[PDB]
This record gives sequence, C-alpha cells and structure tokens, in this order.
Amino acid sequence: NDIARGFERGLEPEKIIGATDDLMFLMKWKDTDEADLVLAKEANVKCPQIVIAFYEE
Ligand code: NA
Repeated sequence: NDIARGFERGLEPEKIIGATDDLMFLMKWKDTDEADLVLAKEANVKCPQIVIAFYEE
C-alpha cells in the first residue's frame, strides 16, 4: 500500500489510466505527464467523479 501514496504529491487528479491488485488506481495528474498509484478506497472519497468516469469505461 506504501506503493500507492500518489496523493501525497499534492497534485490534482485528472484521470485514472489503469488499475491492479487492495484495489489500486494508476492516477494521472492534471497538466503533467506523470501518474502514480493511489488506493481506490481513498480516491473514492477524494475524487469520486473521476473514479466514476473510469467505471463508465
Ligand atoms: Na471528483
């Protein structure tokens, strides 16, 4: 889970580009070309609309 502290970077999420197994999302950050793992449990709460756009895919 330590593998997935992307939020601590303090950037704004933009878009989930992937997932893997505790469920994790590869999160892409706004305006940069960078992505890091964050825990789905935590993304649900911090950026629910973005979590949801990932599912409608
Ligand atoms: Na959101």
